[PDB]
Amino acid sequence: MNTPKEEFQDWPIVRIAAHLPDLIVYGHFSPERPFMDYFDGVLMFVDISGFTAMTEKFSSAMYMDRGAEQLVEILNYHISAIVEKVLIFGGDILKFAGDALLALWRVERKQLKNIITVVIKCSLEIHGLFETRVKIGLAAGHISMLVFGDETHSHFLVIGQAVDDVRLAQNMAQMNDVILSPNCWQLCDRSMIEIESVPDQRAVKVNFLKPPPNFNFDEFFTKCTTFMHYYPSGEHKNLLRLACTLKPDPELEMSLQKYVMESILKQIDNKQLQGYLSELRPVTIVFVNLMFEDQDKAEEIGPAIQDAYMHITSVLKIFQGQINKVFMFDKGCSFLCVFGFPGEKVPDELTHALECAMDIFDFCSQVHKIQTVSIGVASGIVFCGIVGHTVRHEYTVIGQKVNLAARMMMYYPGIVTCDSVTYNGSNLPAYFFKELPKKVMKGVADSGPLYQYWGRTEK
Repeated sequence: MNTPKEEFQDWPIVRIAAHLPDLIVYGHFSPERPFMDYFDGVLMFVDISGFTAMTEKFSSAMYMDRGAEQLVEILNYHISAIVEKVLIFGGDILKFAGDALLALWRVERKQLKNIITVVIKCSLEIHGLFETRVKIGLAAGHISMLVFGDETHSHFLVIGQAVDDVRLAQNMAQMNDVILSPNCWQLCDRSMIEIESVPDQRAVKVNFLKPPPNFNFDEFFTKCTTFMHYYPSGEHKNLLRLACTLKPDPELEMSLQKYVMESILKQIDNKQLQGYLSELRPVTIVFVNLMFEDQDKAEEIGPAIQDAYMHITSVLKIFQGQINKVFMFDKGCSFLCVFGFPGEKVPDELTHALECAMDIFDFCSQVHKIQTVSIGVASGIVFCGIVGHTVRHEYTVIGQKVNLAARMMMYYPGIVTCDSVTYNGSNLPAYFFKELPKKVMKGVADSGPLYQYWGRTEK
């Protein structure tokens, strides 16, 4: 009696799970919104802006109309390597957002110390990939999770001091650096490492991982796997993710698909070509920032984000805008919204982005606990595609206009701002805008004139 090999692990549910972290895939939580949960862990933030900066290189005519294809190929080659390191070291890639990868090692509190060592080693091996670059911030401590959305769509955020800390840490780093948050440094095993102080900060820089003379990392890591719920093991020790082993389960797939864009699900269902979403396309970015007095307290900010989300989604529906990403910044929550800019009725479409931005601004400004709303609007060619590893990847939009809208919302807080392409293209009367002072914006290559969208009336 024969014993044929299994092969089939390519079900729709498995394909969907590539686009999500274990936090969600194995989360099994209520479908009430907002939903909040609380745990501890170690966070890694890998700035890959040095890679995403290649949108400019691949815009050249030299690439003969295959710039998007070449860009996705070379990005996925390098990012895949980073992903594999994270996954092999036991981490959960949470999101590809803000030209960074955010990863989590969720553990009980007593194990933070040893898991930090695992994460430092991982960080150093990541840098080791690109010798002949990236910046890494590490944090540890209390983490909160927020899931928000409606009956068809779901999003999540992780929130809290450790989340604030991990982006602050990475922001202090130079290329090739690993920076620890103050709490990470307080919680770590100091015998493992040599650090130096970072001027005007309580964060530290890892100079070396130099363990004690009898230390054996492989045996240490094996001990640490006791605390890693989903580390692939036994029969499945050859897999990068346990999620590769998911079987059909209609209830679970119904819940997981809500996190994934419909055009992605179309590809997953083999109803559109696998390369259709890798493209340089003209869009309008509407980047919405919501600031809160207490950005670490899920209990306060979670209802506000849910209420904002319900309104945002309703306004986007009217114009098939999409939410590409939601992620945290230092004082609040950012929504990266995307509109088609096909240019079949240029004044009409850019007018719509602007009107949607103002609607969102007006509504979110009256949501309890939202202290400041800021919206940046930029229009132009952007790279779109599914970026990451076969087993862990996400649809992403990258480019100078994404970065411009992001910076506008931070350097011109409390208002709706637009670039020159958007202003000019709208054909709206000029008195609906205000020409703004020029600001030198970190990371922005000469913005052109910027404008406030003042709106229809003098007021």
